[PDB]
Amino acid sequence: ALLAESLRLFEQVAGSLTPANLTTAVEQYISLKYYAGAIQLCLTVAQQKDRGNTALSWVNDGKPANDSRKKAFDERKICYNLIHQVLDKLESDFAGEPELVDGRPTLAATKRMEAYNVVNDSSDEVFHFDLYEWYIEKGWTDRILSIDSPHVITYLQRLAETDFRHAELLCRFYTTRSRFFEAAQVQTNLAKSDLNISLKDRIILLSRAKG
Amino acid sequence: ILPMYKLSP
Amino acid sequence: NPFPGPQECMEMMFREFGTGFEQSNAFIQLLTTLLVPPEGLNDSVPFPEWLGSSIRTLGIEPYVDFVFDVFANRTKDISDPSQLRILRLSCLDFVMVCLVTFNEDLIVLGHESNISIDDAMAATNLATYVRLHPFSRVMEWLFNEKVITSLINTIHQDPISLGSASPDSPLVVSILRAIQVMIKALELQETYLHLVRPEVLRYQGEAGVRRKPVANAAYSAFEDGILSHLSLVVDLGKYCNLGHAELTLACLKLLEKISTSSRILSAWSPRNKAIVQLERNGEGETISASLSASIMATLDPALAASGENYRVKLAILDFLYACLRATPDQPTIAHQLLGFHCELSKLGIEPKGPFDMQKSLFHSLLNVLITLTVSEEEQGMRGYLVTLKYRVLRILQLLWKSPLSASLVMDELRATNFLFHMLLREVQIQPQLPWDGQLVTGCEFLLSDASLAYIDYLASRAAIFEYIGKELCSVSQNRIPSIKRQIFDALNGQIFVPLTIPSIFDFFDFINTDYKWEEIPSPHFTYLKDLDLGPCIGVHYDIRKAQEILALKRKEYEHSQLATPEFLETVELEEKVLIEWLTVRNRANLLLTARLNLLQAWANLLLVMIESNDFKSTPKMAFLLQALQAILPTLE
Amino acid sequence: ALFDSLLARNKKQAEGETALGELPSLQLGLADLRQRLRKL
Amino acid sequence: LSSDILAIDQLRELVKQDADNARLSFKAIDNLKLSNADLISYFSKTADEMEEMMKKFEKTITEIEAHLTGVEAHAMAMQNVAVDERVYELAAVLREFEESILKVAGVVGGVKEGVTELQLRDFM
Amino acid sequence: DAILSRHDLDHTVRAFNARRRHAELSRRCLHLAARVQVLRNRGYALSGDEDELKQKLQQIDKTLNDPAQGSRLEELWSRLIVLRGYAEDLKDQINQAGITESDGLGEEIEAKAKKILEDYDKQLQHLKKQVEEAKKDFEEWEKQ
Amino acid sequence: SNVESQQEELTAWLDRYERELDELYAKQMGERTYKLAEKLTDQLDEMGKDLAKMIKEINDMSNTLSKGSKPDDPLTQIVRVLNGHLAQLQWIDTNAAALQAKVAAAQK
Repeated sequence: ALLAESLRLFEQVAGSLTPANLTTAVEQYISLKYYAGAIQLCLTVAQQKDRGNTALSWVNDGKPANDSRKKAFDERKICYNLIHQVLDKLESDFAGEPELVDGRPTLAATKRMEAYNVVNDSSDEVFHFDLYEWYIEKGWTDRILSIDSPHVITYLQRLAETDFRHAELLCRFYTTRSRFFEAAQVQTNLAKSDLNISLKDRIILLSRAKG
Repeated sequence: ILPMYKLSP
Repeated sequence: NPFPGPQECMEMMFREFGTGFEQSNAFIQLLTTLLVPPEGLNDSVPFPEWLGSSIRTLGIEPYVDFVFDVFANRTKDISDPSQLRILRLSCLDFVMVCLVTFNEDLIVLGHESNISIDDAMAATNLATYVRLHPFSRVMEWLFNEKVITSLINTIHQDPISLGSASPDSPLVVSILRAIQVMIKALELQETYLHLVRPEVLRYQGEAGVRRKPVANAAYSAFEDGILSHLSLVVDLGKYCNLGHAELTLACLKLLEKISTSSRILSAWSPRNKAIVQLERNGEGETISASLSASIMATLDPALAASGENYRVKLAILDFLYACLRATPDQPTIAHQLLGFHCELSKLGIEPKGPFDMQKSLFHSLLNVLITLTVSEEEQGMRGYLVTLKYRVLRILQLLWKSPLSASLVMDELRATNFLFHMLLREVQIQPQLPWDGQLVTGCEFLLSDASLAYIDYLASRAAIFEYIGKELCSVSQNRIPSIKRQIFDALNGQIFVPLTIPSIFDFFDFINTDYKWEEIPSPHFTYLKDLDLGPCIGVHYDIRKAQEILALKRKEYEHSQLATPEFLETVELEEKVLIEWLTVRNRANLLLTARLNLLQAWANLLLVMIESNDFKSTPKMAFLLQALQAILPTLE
Repeated sequence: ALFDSLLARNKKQAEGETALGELPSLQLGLADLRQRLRKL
Repeated sequence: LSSDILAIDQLRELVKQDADNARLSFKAIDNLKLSNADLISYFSKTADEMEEMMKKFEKTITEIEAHLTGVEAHAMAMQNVAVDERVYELAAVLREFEESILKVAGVVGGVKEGVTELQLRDFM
Repeated sequence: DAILSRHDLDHTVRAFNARRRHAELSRRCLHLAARVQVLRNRGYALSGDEDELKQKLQQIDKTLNDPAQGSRLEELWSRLIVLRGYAEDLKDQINQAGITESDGLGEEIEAKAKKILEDYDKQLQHLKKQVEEAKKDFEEWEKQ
Repeated sequence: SNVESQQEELTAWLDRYERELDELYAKQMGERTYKLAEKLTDQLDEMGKDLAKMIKEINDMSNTLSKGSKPDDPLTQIVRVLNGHLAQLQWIDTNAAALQAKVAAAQK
């Protein structure tokens, strides 16, 4: 009742919380294992700093440098970096612990699912992109694949166009889901590309595409 | 009625 | 300060220079000459941007305003007709020099990408250009009733004067200039009403400008002010019997544009007014007779593309095509000109009329078509003959598909053995016969203009096959073997009047994969390879969509400052190769769709022939085996 | 006198006037008209 | 006469709105001698009406362009060339109008039946 | 004949005349309806919905008062006069085929075409009225 | 005659109002925007008129060019009437299509 009412109070002044306070809030939420909630505050503070969604119109146009919309992305990221901060202590506290006693899930495993539902269901896709970019930097490959959101497909598709090693995942994404044609469709269209890819790799691509 | 339309080469 | 405020002294001097005709014409000519830029007849409007900035004046507008006021009001104080004609010609030349100096594509691209993509720096330049250029004021004046009234009064003259006048007479030149101004106005009215009026209104609302309106709000378009004149079309049609090539082409283009509009035909046919206006004293009959006498005039083999007669013929054909394609269900002036009795939602033929005696425009077209030979020796398979016959066949197809003018046309065609003449005029195609002295296997063939003639010939063959199939189906459903025997004989390769002709299987020579129209040699393209044709693309790849992209890429590379001077020629030659690549792809797509249509028409004809055939099968077994042998490689 | 009235009506039609909207419509005929009909 | 009916019908509703608009103006003055918020709709209405009349002007203009561009071609052929052939055109037109009418008729019938469907579904 | 004489002359003129008189009186009506909104409403307190009115007015006025839009007509007129002169010249040149034209046109198929036209007109009128009814009968259902 | 006398009462009264108008002026003696609105509304009428003139002239040139030795002939007649029919048929088609579209709304 205290943490749920604190969350109500924070979301009201979301369009006006200072990064120093928002941090102190998330720091305390983690001490009280209130993972999923703290993530929801940072996501809410993001939207209320930029209601018109300029960080979308900024990234959608693709890296307009020297711009006033840098504020939107930078302020939104202060919250996003805190979401990343929560998700780290989430695994740390429940490190290597199993998601069940026989029959019953742990409450540790519950706070895990509660946390990753806030993340995967959000409608802020600029947050999803910054989240997928950060998952790679941590080597959490199999995490990106499991996500069923359609914001991951746009990220991987837009990155496959100029990065061979990202088009690799999009092909892995489709093949774990058994959309085999869609993978060969990319592997072939990638071997025919204008990208800097060795011939012996293009032999692998076409050999996987043929399969 | 057909002075020139005839097929008379 | 001619030695009293300036706003008053200027108008006093203008009015003083308005009395008479000599000084007025001289001032008009001086202004017209001054409006010409020093580089000759695009930016840097030919006048200083600070013209009249000191005094509270709108710049160069007063001049055009006074010229229009004069031309509209003081045209009645000129007794000498020659002086009035000269003044009207000078005013029309001034208007044309003012209009031709307006940028259309520039303003379009500006309003499209300048503020939305480009920065806001150049926006001020385009704004100043649109605000200072007198095109807006001319367009505003064009919506006045005085101007159109003076124009239609100048164009409405007795025929005896034009007949006895000389080709260099000022009246003909003035009429030509007026028609050209009307054409330019009809072309630029949309661009004006779109990208001039709102900007000028916003500027007048923001800043302080004192201007007097001279336009009529009721006239939402230029057609509203001219739809009230019925004698205009009559005069334009009567002026076709003068022989002047330029004037005839201008009148034909004007009539075509009028027939292409929508408000004019909605006001005329909401009974009708044009059909009764052209049937007052037999104007349609004389117009049709003049058109027939004109199209029958031969052409100059040497001046193929320069023969004024061929140009007039093509203009008339385009006019008829545009008039028949627009609103085919409801009759139009084309049906009356062809020799039909245009009735409300019904047509008919009158006894002893021009169309009943087989002497009309349609019969003249049939004659000039059946008496046309394309097979030549010095060059062989000419191009302009192919274009003429293609236009004629398109007009015939438009007339046939229309159910309101289908039965009578088919009857008149089958009553003269048109299919027989067409078959006799057919010619076989082979990879040896060159097109205009150029061979087909040559790589330049796809880049040359022979592709247009080839597509036209394919479409002509397809239309002929479709007509033959339709006539065969009609004769079969009519259960009359009187004509079936002749049809089969023509298909068997014999004619009983015996004259022999190539069978249908002989014309099956257009399916050839040796040319490899699908395969295309792809150059290396070490650079610009990533530039795709996404925004280019009805398969029609626009060249500007890729031109802008490659220009932006070249600019970025130059800004990178890495061997920009040396590698520029590489990008230039890559662009010169990409443009021809796009043109070749477009031509290949056109040829492929033409071949597809021709094959579909041939298959439909063959199906209609096989199905409706009561003749024995053992004699036709030879043709069956021949068709099987011919299709075997096609399927393989 | 029917067709005559059809002409007369279609004649008065394409001739003005000041009716706040209905301006005279240009007449086509034959060539352009067939295509204009097919484009229906 | 039947064509003359629609003429008066237009003239009827025209004088009637001009009767009211000229009446709404006097009641304002008769009120003064011894509605300002009402005429606003009227002016804005005239504006809204004219706003499309301008579009009509644009349309007709564009048509005129598109038409004269054809006139040019017609003359351009007529100069280049320099009875029985055109008689076929008339027939080709009429036989095509038959078809076009027969085409439209289907649309009309479809609509009418489509309306009676709802009419039926109403009291059914 | 009496009915036609009445209509074709006595009534047409009064119809047209009455229509023009309406237009004129509409202008006068708006002029008065305009001055009413001037003299009485000259209390300087004129605002509120006025902004929207002058906004629309400014928009349409700006759209009209454009160089290009105004220029297009002027260009068109001359562009027409060109074809006028050209056509008149080419016409005077081919002003010989008169007998071919008059006799070529005068025929018999014309009579039949007229008939077919009348039939078309009848069919068209019927269709038009049918659609009209289909509309009028639907706007009823639109309420229920 | 009713429509013709309605343009007599509603004219004499329009003239009658001018007295109360001059009276209002007399009262006030002891705007430009509307005057701009009227001219703005009025200016396009001239454009309609001029456009009509243009269209008429175009018709004249086309008709005279196509045929000019018998303007009283039955060809231009068929042309005109047939154009009328085309226009009317177009109207029918379009409006019918509109009504057809209107039915899809009831198909909820």
